[PDB]
Amino acid sequence: SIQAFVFCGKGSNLAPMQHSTRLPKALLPIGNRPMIEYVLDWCDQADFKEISVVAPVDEIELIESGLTSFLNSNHSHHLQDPKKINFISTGESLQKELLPRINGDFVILPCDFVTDIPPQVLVDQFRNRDDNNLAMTIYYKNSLKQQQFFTVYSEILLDVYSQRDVTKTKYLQIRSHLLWNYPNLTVSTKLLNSFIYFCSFELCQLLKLGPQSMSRQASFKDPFTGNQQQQNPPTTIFILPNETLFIRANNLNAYMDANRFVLKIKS
Amino acid sequence: VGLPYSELLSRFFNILRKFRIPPPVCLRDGKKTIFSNIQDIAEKLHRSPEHLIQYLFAELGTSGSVDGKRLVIKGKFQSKQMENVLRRYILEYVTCKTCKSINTELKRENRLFFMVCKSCGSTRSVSS
Amino acid sequence: IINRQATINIGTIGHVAHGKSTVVRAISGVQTVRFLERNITIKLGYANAKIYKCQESFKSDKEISPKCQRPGCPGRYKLVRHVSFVDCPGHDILMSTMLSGAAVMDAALLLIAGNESCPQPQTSEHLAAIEIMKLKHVIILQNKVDLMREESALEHQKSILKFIRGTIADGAPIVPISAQLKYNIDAVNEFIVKTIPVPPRDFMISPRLIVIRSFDVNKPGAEIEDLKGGVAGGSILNGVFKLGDEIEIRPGIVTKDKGKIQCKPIFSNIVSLFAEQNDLKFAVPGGLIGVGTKVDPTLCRADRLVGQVVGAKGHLPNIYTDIEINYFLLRRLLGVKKQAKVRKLEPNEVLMVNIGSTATGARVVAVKADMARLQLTSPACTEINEKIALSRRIEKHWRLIGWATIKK
Repeated sequence: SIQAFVFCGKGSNLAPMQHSTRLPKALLPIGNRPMIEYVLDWCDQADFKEISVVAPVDEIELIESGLTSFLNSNHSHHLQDPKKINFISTGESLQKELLPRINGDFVILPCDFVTDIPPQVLVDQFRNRDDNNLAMTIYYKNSLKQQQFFTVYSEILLDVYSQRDVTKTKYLQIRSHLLWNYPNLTVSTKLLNSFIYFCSFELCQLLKLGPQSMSRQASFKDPFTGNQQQQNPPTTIFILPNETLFIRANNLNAYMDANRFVLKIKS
Repeated sequence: VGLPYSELLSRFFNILRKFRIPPPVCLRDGKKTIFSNIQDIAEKLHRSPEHLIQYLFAELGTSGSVDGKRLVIKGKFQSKQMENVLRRYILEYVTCKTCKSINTELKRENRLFFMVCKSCGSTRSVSS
Repeated sequence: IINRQATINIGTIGHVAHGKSTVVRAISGVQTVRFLERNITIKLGYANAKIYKCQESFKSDKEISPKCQRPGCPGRYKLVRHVSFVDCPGHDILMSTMLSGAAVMDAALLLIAGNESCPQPQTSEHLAAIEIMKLKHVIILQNKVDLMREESALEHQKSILKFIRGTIADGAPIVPISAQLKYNIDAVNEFIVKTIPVPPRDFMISPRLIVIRSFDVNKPGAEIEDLKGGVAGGSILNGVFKLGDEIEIRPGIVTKDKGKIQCKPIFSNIVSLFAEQNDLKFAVPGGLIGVGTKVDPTLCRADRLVGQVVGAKGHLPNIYTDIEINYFLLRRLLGVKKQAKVRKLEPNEVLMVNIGSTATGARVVAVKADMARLQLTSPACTEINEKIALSRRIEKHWRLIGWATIKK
């Protein structure tokens, strides 16, 4: 019924540290501490027994060694390496592969995480409201250009538009069928997704029938809109993702945000 | 051997070979892309309207119908990315090669489209 | 009109990012398959070409289409010969395929373009290899002279002449050629006809084949009652292959999904041969003829049958695991327009190894001065002899270290 997922990979976007075969992205000393310590702490706080960790074709034992040595958890961890991933798809292809192991609801948490917010209250929220998908947003630095688009609705807290500004069309693009329903919408410019994901049981069947998932963000949560015509049959509450805002400093790392985390730490 | 080569080289050397863009009058009242000015575009560039629609479809996943002059295309598409698309279609689906000319007419020549220039009369590939 | 098949093999080699496949296509006609389940497996080039000369001198005679209506001749061309082209990549990494081509080849084609530096190592290496593997018939071609001025080309030619002086091969014709213009092919054909003497074709020793591309030739949604065998598109080295032979696929596939590597080779029987347009009983070697063997369509997909070899019941291709390589190292690393000295090998590291016709990843087991043993994840094999090109991880993409010899 209850299970947690840990996603692991290898760096490609960052400039420097990762080129060596011996040292991966999973075991990095930012400030005399491993990067995955925080995740472990979070998991401990949450209290869960069955946790399955996914890993690519590269590094098969190093991660295990890291898990073993130094480190508190005292839980049973299981690590697997499927040989189908080619980096060019990250975790969607893993998800598609592993399905009979899933019993109930599952929590998705990647390796790249810095956390300070209360842990259990997200889970509790997910449990209470009874929805398919949940994601979180945190503001960019205020202390001394186009980034990415988000929309918020509040009276229940729901997500409407989450498409990024990579291959951005010069004018604003929405839909009026998604606008006439929910007449009030607030445009967010500063907020950024911090890779926090919660998912339910009614998603396992759709993956085998129709594969459409991309980058775990582009089309993982984006197929939800039941507007205009509707042709695809739903599996048996309307298919809608949720979004909640937070004040405290907890952020992601992907682009040019690695030296700032150190600064944040040392004060 | 280095005697019959110079002649060959010589032979090789011997054998060697826009204001038409209309202003798009479109307001950004979205949900469905409405192009009312497209008839003018079709006229000026000497084109059938359907081909442009097909091109648009190919470019981005859309579904609609032809109406006499005006288009009802599903999607909240703008007047700058659509403009970009239009520009693109006017650099690889209108321009020639042998001779750069103004007047290019459309002819349905059997299922795949092949257009002809009015100035000279040459068959050009219209698919990419 | 009934047409004969290929007897003489012509091979085209050069340098990476210059264009060889395109040239081959221009020469022959039909587009090649290489570069999900069909077409792609490993970098190669195959297409059918016709030798039909019309004599009723100069250069212009040959045409692409069987019906001739271009220069000004109403009648049909006289029967001369037929050719099938095998194209091999001119990469420092992809040398195994080139080597394989070499043993087959009766006619060679070299390409130098007027855009890069005059002294070239890879070309020299290729030449050396050619010299080694009992070959004399070499033809030099010029790739691109379209953007060149007037004297630069001449200078380049002079440089080339200066370079080719202290070599075994001397009897070589030089032709300036184009790929995109669809002209200057007739002259090439004429050259091919006149300069090279008829190679005394023979079938003995030990028939050998090299499958580069794998195909599942069927309609999308084929019925149970009517099913065609798995066509293995492979270039035949030597020995005439006919209908009625027991074939084995040598390297062996990983079937357990702990992992064992030691396994028996997979056996298959020939059903039908595909060449030119019409079906033929016999197959004269020197071309990538599609051999339809009793193999399942599920096996012939993408990144599993990369350069797997085909031989008759009992031969010498043979299966291999870690592989036995005797390497010769260069002084300094070549390829950069920063230079570093060649270091000794380190145990347990992922490196790419190219032997025979394969391009697969491998892991290092033992460290020695001249010899090396490597473990393979995806199927690999070796033909008669053929050299080895090693590629190692230094910065992001793979880089060359030097050439090698197989001791088996």
